[PDB]
Amino acid sequence: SIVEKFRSRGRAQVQEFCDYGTKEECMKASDADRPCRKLHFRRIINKHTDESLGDCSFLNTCFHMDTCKYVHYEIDASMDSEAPGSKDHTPSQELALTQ
Ligand SMILES: [Zn+2]
Ligand SMILES: [Zn+2]
Repeated sequence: SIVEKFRSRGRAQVQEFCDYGTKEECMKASDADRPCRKLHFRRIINKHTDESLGDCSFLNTCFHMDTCKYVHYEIDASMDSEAPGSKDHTPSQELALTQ
C-alpha cells in the first residue's frame, strides 16, 4: 500500500490524480475491489431490474417515494458549493411527517 504514503504527506501535486490516472480503466476500479485508493465517488447500484416496476426516474423527481424499487443510481461526495437560500428545498421545519 505505497499509494497510502502519497495520501499521508498530502502533497498538492498528488491531488492531480488518484493512484494511476486512467479515464475509463480507473472508473471500472472506482467502485470495485480493484487497487486505486478506493476513495473515488461511492455510488449505489442494483442489478438491471425490469423498469416496468414503478419508474421513479430519479433523473429529476422521484414522484412517489413508496416505490424506489431496484432502479436508482446516486453518488455520495462532499457537499458542493450549494446554492444560497436553497429555495429548491421543500419546507419541512416540522419534525413529525405531515399527513
Ligand atoms: Zn483512481
Ligand atoms: Zn425512487
